[PDB]
Amino acid sequence: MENFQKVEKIGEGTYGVVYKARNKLTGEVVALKKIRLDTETEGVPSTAIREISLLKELNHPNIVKLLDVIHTENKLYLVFEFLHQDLKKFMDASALTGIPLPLIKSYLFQLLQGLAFCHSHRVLHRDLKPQNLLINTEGAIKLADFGLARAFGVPVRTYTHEVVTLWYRAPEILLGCKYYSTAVDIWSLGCIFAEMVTRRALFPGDSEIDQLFRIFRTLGTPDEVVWPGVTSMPDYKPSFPKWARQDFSKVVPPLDEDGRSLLSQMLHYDPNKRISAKAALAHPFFQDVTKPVPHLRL
Amino acid sequence: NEVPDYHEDIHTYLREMEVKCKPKVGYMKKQPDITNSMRAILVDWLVEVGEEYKLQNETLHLAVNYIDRFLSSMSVLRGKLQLVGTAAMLLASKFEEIYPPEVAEFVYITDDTYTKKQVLRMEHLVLKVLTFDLAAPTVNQFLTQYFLHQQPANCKVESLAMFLGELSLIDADPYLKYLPSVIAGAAFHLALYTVTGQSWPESLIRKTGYTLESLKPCLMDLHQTYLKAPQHAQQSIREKYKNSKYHGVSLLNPPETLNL
Ligand SMILES: Nc1ncnc2c1ncn2[C@@H]1O[C@H](COP(=O)(O)OP(=O)(O)OP(=O)(O)O)[C@@H](O)[C@H]1O
Repeated sequence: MENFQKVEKIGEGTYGVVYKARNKLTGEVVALKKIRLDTETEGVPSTAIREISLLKELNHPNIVKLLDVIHTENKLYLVFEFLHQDLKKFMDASALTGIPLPLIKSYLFQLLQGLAFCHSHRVLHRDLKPQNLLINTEGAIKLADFGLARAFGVPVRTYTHEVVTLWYRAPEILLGCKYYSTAVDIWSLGCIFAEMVTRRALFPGDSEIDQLFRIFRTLGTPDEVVWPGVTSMPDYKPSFPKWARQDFSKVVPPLDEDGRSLLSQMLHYDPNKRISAKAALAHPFFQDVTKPVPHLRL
Repeated sequence: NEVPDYHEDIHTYLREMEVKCKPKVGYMKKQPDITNSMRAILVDWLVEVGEEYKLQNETLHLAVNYIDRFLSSMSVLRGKLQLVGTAAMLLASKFEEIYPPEVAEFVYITDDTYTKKQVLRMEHLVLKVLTFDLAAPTVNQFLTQYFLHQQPANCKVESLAMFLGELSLIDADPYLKYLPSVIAGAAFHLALYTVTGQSWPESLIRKTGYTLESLKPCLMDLHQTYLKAPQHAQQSIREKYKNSKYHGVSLLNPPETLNL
């Protein structure tokens, strides 16, 4: 740890704090996540165990790099490549002017690439929300925060203490599914795509029932023809209002006929039918993608 | 999970990692105090432990892999062999379980032969020696990949394949020399043959590149293990697989010929 110059706190965590730092010997700029260590009643936290071991297999331009782990006494530091900001602040920053459509398509494209990469290496992100996506002045966007990540070479079970923030939570999880699937990650992405496009959260629920209700009001209440099995799910209620699916033309006004198609496929109810990152990359929506640079107000 | 798009990719990646997670086939010869038998007693005990704590089968397999890897490069004295086993189980629970048992449980299950701090430090040591490379491919994982090729699914076949694969964990004795994809290929064909009388599907042949011929060597071994099972010095697995949860497959009689 002596070769690191702490520059400035850039964040907090349930098990850590993030500082920006500089390597004094190489000058490399980095993000250090510190972990205190229950060297008596816990040891290395489970989040840290999974984040480290999984992230270290995931080297991709669109995934934040874990550069080092300085494990010791009663302190654990994760050392990461460093990026300027997250999509949450960028998005806020862009309220008013809005994020240029070509930049949105670029961001979607890159996130799908990082995701497809994760998926084919059996890692589920499970916490895809604007603040967990980092960006740079060059136009790159990378997946970050693998604190809720899980390898799925063997089915991942749903647990109420490990789950995305509500707004980005898939319908199956809300309806009490037993296992997670790649689809949950594609759902979060569909929601983020719509948010960038409209400047407003897609389904900003107040609670789980409110969340499900907002999804229903927009996509329509799922029936057995749509999602064979819904009516039998653990938190499904026959009392659910029966709403109708609205025009995506009305849901996401600025998106063209192609962008609307991709979106409806990312928001598909049937998790076995929801598009995959791998497949979405094929979508005609990207047949002209480019790599614009953002105007970060750093 | 369930979106066919990545099944191949994941299988291919697992076939690669499996080769790299591999521990030293012959590390036990080069080990001073401990022996294959000491190991067998340890893994068997871990099975109990799993049972006692309701942990997944995957937590068991991982833990075993961490053990055989840690042992291919650190001399351990027989009386510390259990400290290593316990830290491996704790680590595998942290990785795999929804929420692991507390270190307290782990120190408890040792009849207190070890302290909490010894458990934690050994945890740090294992992590260092394994270099945080905990997401290892297992027999269970390959079984899962294979079950997807069942025409049609049979939960009794599955239980059996899970049984045989789990039995392989007990004997470094012959097991350490086969890839997880292989012991899995054999467990699947043996279980399937025993239960439905059918053989290693052509779809699995194309998928894995293994031919029954390829699995023969491991097949013969798994089979002899299956036959000799009721006589084995370790019984935790047989007792566990004779429960309704596992369609009591451990009581299911093994063929006396693979008719290979
Ligand atoms: N590689 C990085 N480069 C720059 N800033 C980063 C980097 N990684 C993380 N940060 C910052 O650390 C911030 C806050 O800490 P933390 O990572 O704990 O993320 P969080 O989403 O706030 O999650 P939680 O508090 O639930 O752990 C992030 O919002 C992010 O801006």
